[PDB]
This record gives sequence, C-alpha cells and structure tokens, in this order.
Amino acid sequence: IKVRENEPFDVALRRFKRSCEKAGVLAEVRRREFYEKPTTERKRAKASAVKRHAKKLARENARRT
Amino acid sequence: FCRFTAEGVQEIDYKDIATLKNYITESGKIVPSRITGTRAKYQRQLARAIKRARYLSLLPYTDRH
Amino acid sequence: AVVKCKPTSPGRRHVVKVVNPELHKGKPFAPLLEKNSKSGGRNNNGRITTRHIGGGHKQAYRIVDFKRNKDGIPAVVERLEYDPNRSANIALVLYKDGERRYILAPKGLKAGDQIQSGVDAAIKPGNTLPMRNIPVGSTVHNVEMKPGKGGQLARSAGTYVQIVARDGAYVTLRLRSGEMRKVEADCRATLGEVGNAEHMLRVLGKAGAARWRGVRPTVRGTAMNPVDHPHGGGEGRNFGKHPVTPWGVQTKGKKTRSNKRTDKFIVRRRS
Amino acid sequence: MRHYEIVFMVHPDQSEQVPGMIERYTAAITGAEGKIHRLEDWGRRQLAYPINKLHKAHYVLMNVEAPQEVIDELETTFRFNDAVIRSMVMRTKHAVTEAS
Amino acid sequence: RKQVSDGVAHIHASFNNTIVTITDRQGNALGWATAGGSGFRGSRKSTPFAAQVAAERCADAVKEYGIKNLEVMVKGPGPGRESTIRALNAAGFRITNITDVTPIPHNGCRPPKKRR
Amino acid sequence: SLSTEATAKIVSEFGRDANDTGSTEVQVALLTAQINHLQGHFAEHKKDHHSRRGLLRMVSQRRKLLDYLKRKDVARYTQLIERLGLRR
RNA sequence: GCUUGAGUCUCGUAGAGGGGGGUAGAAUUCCAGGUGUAGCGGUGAAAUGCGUAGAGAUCUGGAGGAAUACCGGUGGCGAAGGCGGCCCCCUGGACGAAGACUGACGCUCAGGUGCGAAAGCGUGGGGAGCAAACAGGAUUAGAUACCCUGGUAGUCCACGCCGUAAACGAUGUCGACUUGGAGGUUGUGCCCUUGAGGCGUGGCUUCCGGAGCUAACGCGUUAAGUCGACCGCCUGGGGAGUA
RNA sequence: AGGAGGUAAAAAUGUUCA
Repeated sequence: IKVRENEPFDVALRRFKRSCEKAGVLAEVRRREFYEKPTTERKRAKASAVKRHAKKLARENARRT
Repeated sequence: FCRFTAEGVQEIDYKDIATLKNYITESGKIVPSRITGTRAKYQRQLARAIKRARYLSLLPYTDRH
Repeated sequence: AVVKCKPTSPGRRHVVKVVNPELHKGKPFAPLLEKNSKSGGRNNNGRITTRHIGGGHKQAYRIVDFKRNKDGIPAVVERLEYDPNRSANIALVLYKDGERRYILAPKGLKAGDQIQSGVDAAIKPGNTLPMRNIPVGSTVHNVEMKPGKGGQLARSAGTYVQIVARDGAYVTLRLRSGEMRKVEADCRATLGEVGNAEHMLRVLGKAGAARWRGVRPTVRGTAMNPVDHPHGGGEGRNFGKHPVTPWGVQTKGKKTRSNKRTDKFIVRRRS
Repeated sequence: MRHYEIVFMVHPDQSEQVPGMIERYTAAITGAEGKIHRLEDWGRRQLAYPINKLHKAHYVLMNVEAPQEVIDELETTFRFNDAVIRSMVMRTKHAVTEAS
Repeated sequence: RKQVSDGVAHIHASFNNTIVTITDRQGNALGWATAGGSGFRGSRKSTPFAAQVAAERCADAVKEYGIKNLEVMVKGPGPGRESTIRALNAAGFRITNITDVTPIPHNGCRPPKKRR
Repeated sequence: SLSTEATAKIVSEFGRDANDTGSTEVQVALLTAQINHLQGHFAEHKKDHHSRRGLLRMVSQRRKLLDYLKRKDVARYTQLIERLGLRR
C-alpha cells in the first residue's frame, strides 16, 4: 500500500500490494451481492478442504512411483 | 506456532499499544488467528481491543490518514 | 391519543379524534387573554380578499411569549392548555418572581418540569438561548430571523428546524420544507421540537367539522360560468384550458417568488 | 455502584485550560461518594487520524467508580462541551491501577 | 509554464479503461492521457499495451512543466495498473514512491447484481 | 433481576430459615418477586420478545407449583396466596 | 415417607440472545469552488446516455442515507424465524464448581395462545445506493427475456396487519441403554507453572467410521441402532391442496 | 507445498405405431 525502498531500488518489486488485498476484495465487492451464496460457497469451500486434508493422511498407498 | 497469554494468563488491554501493534499489518488490518497462533478466546478480546483503540485514534483505520 | 370513533351514525364513522388527557380541563389564565374578532376574509375596504373564510366558533386570543426576553429566571411548567389559535398546545409557565406567561409547548415537557431562558441555559428541551451557544446539529424551534424580533420559523405542531452549519455571524438552518436559510447568530431559538406532533393524524369526518374551524365551502372553477372563472363554461364538464387561478395566473407549476432583497440569506430553495 | 474507565480527549489549545477541569469532574463524583482510582493524564500526543480536523490532541484517563446516575451527568458535559472531543465510557471488571 | 519541480502521477485503472493524469503535490492537474484517445476502441481499450502508450502520451504535454521526480498513486484493479508504471519508469521520470489508493469500502452501499 | 440481598430476604422469610431454600412456598414467592420486577421492563419496550419468553416460562413454572401445592396442601396454599397477593 | 426425575438458592464463565438511546471510519451519490481538457461510460462488439454550457480524472470543503471491510473460523448464541463496527442502560437463557434444600411438584399435549425470513398491506417520516414495473439501446426469425444505460414501488425508521417459505439436518418431543478415531469451542479438578504442558471430569459441536439398521443411498452414542410415553400425519397418479 | 488477477456473443425443431 506504501513502498519506498528509499534510494537504490530502480524497480517496482511490489508484491506487498497483493499481500494485503488490492484485488481479492475488489473482485468481490465488484458485483454479485446474494447474501446467500456466501454461506453456501464458503460452506462449500471448507467442505472440500477437509477432504484434501483427509487424503493428505491417505496417500499411503503403493502405486509404484 | 507461537503462543501468548494462553499460558501466562493476562487481560489484553487496549491502552497497551506495544503488544497490540504486533497484531496489526502496515495497512492497519487485524491479522487472522490462523497466523499468529493465538487462542480463540484471547483473539476476540484482542479484536475488541483493536476496535476500541481505533475509536480513540490510537490505531489507524487505514494508512491513508 | 390517535383514537378512531365508532360508526353510530354516518359522518362519525370516519372521524379520528386526537385526544390528549394532560390538557388542562378548566379555564385559561384570564390576565393573559384578550378578545379576537373574526375578519371573515374582508379587509379595510370590506371586500373578501382571501376566499373561504367565515363562521367558525368564537375564540379568544391567548398572548403567547415568543420573544422570551427573561434571562436567568428559572420557571416551572404549571399546566398544558388548549389554544384555538394555534396548531400546537401552550404551556402556562410560572417564573420565580411570580410572573405567569404562555409559551409554545415542546415535545418532552410535562407539567412540573423546569425551564429557563438566557445565555446561561443548560442544553435541555424548552430552554431558549442564542444560536451561538446551541451546538451545531441540534434540533430547535420557535427561531427568530432578526435579533429580539420574536420567532417565526417552526411554530406549528410537531415542527422543528435543524442547525446544519455555523460560520462567523451567520448560522445556516434547514427549515421544515427543505429550504436552507441563513440567519443572524443573535437569533434566539428554543431547544427541542414543537409538541403535539400527532395533530396531522386527525381527520375531520363531517363537512361541518371544517365549518366550525372557520373554513367555508370551496367551489371548483370548472363548475362556474366563464364570467366567474377562467375555467368555467362548458356543456358537460369541458375543460381544455391550462389550469389557472381565478385571476388568470398559471397555477400548477409557476414560481411566484420575487423578493430579491431576502434571497441574499436564502442559500438553497426547497425541492 | 459500578466501575468505569472513561477516556476523553480535549482540544490541543484547550489543553492549557484542562487541569482545572479534571478536578471539576471528580468533585461532582466524590460529592456523590463516587470513589476515584486513577487520574492518569497522558498528555498531548499524536492522533493517528484527523478528528474533525486538527490532529495531536490531549488524552485524559479517569478510571472512576460511581453510581449510574452521576455518569450520565458526566457524559452530558462531554457532548455539549466542544472543547472535549470524542469521549468514551466503559465497563468495570474491578478497576485497576498501574498500566500506562 | 510555472516550471513545477516535483509532481504526483495518478492512475485510474478500471476494467475497461485507464485514465492516467499527472498533477503536482497540491492536487491541481497539469495534463492527462487516456487509452481511449490513443485509438484502441473496444477490446484493445482494456489492455496493458494501451496502458503503456497512455503513460507515454501523458509523458508528453507535461513537458512545458518538466517535472523531475514523480510520486505514483495507482487506483483500481484491471489490465493496466502495472504496465502503466513500467512504461512510466522508462518514460524518463524519477519514480519516488508507488502507492495503492484503491477505494475499499467497509461494506457501505450495495453493489449491483448484474452479469449472467 | 433480583439482587442478592432481595433474594436473601424472601428466602429466609417464606421458609424455615436460610437453610430452607428449595421448598415450594419459597419458590412461588421468589418467582413472583422476579415477575413483579420484570413487569416494569415490559411496561416499556413492549417488543423485547426473547426475554418475554423467559418470563412466560417462570409464569407457568409458578402455576405448576401452585397447582401442586393446592393438590398437596390446601392449608398452606391458602395462606400463601393471601400473603403474596394473587389467585383471584 | 425417600432420592438417583424435576425445580430452587450461594459463587463465577463465554456468547452477532433481545429491546432502547448515542457515536465512529471507509465508500457511493449529490452540491459549491479551484486546476485542466476531449473524450467518458459500457460491452462479445455496440448503442442509448453523459460531454466543448465544459464531463471523466484530481484536490478542498459540505449534506445526507444505508451497510458495517479486516477480526470471521462446517466459530458463538437463540425454541424457531433469525442476530455480528463501538459504547451505555434495561433484560432472558444456557453451562460449570463444591454443597444445602423442597420432596415426583414429571413427560406429552386435540382444542386454545404467542412468537414467526422474505415478499406484500395501512398511517406517518425518510430515500444515498440497489432495484420490481416501465422506458430507451442492442441481441434476435420474434425478444413485451438474458446484456447495457436510466428508473417508480420497494428495500430503512416508528406503530399495526399478514402467518406464508426447499420455515430443510426434507429426520416431532422427552428419557434410558449400546465399540472407537481425529479436530473445534466453552467451564472444572489434580500434578513439578519444573518450559509453547501431562492425566482425568462435564455441556455444545464437525468429519470419518463398527455392530446393527436400511430398498439402496446412507445414519451411525447429537442415530434412520435397541426400547418406552404422548402428539401430528399418510393410504395409487392426476383432479387438488382445488370446489 | 500454501494463497490471489485473468479464461467461451448466437445455434430453435425432429409426426404415429413397432
């Protein structure tokens, strides 16, 4: 949101902007209100997240590689 | 990973800006619990601490002031 | 109390009576009264200048202190009255030195409260004090235009003006209609709003209900002949004319404002 | 009676006239038998963000214990006194005395 | 003319265009250039290359003032936003500090439902 | 909502002593004390619907007890309704 | 009579539980003024629309209304509907701890009564944004739709009404019994807090799964498992949840 | 390994029984 690298930089190098928000919340408060999908798609979000966590502890098969 | 008042119990104060600014990014956002490794109970008091101190102009709402 | 009557007869089935049980059920203070005759809408020349006025119930004039020139003399609200010359109710206050006066009754002001005027007034409803002592954003009523003039704006039932900004010697108020006037800072204003805000919920019901308020039958210009009203004429309710007053001036959208000496104070016109 | 942790900031220029004020507010409180715990006057420090304009205001903490009636007496003297800007009252939790 | 030494460049990068203007530190504008006036009508109007020439044609018209160092305040998400500053870096100016002044609300007024 | 001293007053009054805190007489008077105090709350507000449901609960809890007391001991029941001021 | 049912009292704990009153910051729109100039906005493309009267952009100041970014998590609370910026006042419920007390006061409940998203209706205010209807421009064989620019009711507040939702874990309520694993959350006791802790004990809650159960899917100690008490409800499709 | 920005204007219909 604010960078200087005071004197010797000569290059953008601003990864700091994307680390805060800058676009994740703009392409969210851009449109599509709902008041419904939030609880729907985010209950959908971590539903699949726990199963990737499940097979994280479930890839102990052989498969030969 | 790290811990706080979870072991050495203490009440999170809002006048204490020293320990409070560790939980605030350069933008002026409240960091999530999924990073600082704090407990849920102490987190809520900490969230209330930020909102109280922000009202008393001790912490910025954003860095564009 | 917005109470609706019961249809025991036609013309009583629509009447909505606004009753206030706190209103003194006796006689007003004799010294502060004076007669008030009916004009009938007839001026010096005896001609009816303002139409639809006459009859009504005979009523007396209760001299109300709008000015409020007393300073630092705490008074107590004795009783709430009914005033047939207003829209709001009047409170008969009693000062410390034994003086009795009639004032407009604000919203939150029950008989037995304590008010006072002057620059040493605490910010409490009923208290009158110059506008550079009243906080900006506050709600006032019975506000003046000229210092010590008296108070003209916001005087009817449930009315109030809002102090929206203050710069130097001129304080801008937002009137009840939406106008944004400017005013001298020495103008005294009374805190709170004007009480009896349920006045507008009252429906008259009977045609005679209006007849004793003093109003008189209003005749539509279409019903008349062309010699009486620009509209008139016709052989079966014909109109075909641009709506005007009985004096040929275009009504329904035609600004008649032309003062020019007072527009210096007026910032924003209503909308 | 309940404890309170009121915090009120005063205008910079009016900070030269503030000391007498603290003793004025406490007088009405102890007049009603309200016990005082702290009186920590922080001092004129920087306002993180502009408040109605003009930053760098003067902070005053009181930390009072008093009856419920005298506080609305006290907070009404905050709304209508434009010298003091942005006041705030809080909860008890057995008022303390040490931190700064 | 006035010969202003320093200046602040502003970049309003939206999803269908980018209007980059150059003002001084006091806010009074001294010239601008859009991707919509550099030709590019339609699909090319929302491209980083169009943001490049916009920064170039804004590098001109401010020559009368000739500002050395330049503060950069980019605003809004979109196709430009980054190609407008790299083109402005090679424009010859001295980029002092780059900042992001995107107008993020705290759940204020309600955004449209459009798009299907 | 019944401060501790008010609770302590009624409990040692309608029963044997401070030890007596669970008897039926004690309960009815103590509940009535809360309802009489809560009557002031719903005098105004009129729309605090959630807390009201808490009131109606203790109302019927009182009525369950009184119907028990009458069914078990009409003697003390008659003396309780006259000392508390209810039961038409 | 008695106590393991039920309920009460003393001490503490967590929470978007509820009602009322103030307050704050970002942002949107609008208004006034300075700088400055041909586009702006929109889209698959485009056009209507806004614009040399001088927009958009930028800076300063002002007025309003509504919603509360981050914290925020298959996290918490509530009977359900549902409720989250901050603070104050009034106030409900739930849980835990070591005890005392009353002594079956209980479970359920046709009819009855109350609460009950949204939309809608009435009276009176308010009205930024969003947006039915409507209009215009496109798309199209047509487009009274999808998309775009505008836009009224409505959405907000107070007081009444309506009583309906896929009001749904599509699973009625209370109570007892029947292998475990891993997390979340909130109380509590003991041990060396010897160091982000170790071992038991309660309530709520999520995922995976054993027996059993099921038409199968799946449920699986918060059961659709094994039983008990009461209530509501179903009897082929359509007609019709209509006359 | 863990998280953010970007990624399809238009295309209707198919007689009856077996």
